[PDB]
Amino acid sequence: KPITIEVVSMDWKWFFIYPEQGIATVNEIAFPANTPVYFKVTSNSVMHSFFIPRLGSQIYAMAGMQTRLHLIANEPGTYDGICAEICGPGHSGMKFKAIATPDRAAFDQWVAKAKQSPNTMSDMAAFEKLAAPSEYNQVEYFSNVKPDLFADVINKFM
Ligand code: CUA
Repeated sequence: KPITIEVVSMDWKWFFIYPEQGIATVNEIAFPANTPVYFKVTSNSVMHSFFIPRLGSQIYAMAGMQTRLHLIANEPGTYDGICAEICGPGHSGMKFKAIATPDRAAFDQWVAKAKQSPNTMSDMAAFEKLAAPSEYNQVEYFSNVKPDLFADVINKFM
């Protein structure tokens, strides 16, 4: 089973959503190796560029629209992610890490850990507070997420 990951590029950090499992994160994602991954991408501000050099994969993120990317990580390990288009002050620290696990069980562990988080992203005041301008954000998980947050974000521009 391929995993679907939603991505919202914010002013100088990446917000990730896992619609299926009901968890969200900041600057870090995990998923099984040799497994298909579908990234549904958008931006809540200016235009950014989602890039992962060691997988040779890239895609732009613009407000109001949804872009798509598909990929398979051939080997387990962490892969560095960067924002490849100048977008202001925190351009250089607008990075993320992707962890391709050795199996699904290991991926299901990362997820469980995410569910043990006290932070949630289940309302309007949570999302906009996160969206506010910050730089070099450290990893962060959210145990819950608003049911249709991706669409909600996009349609603010629609
Ligand atoms: Cu976003 Cu550089």
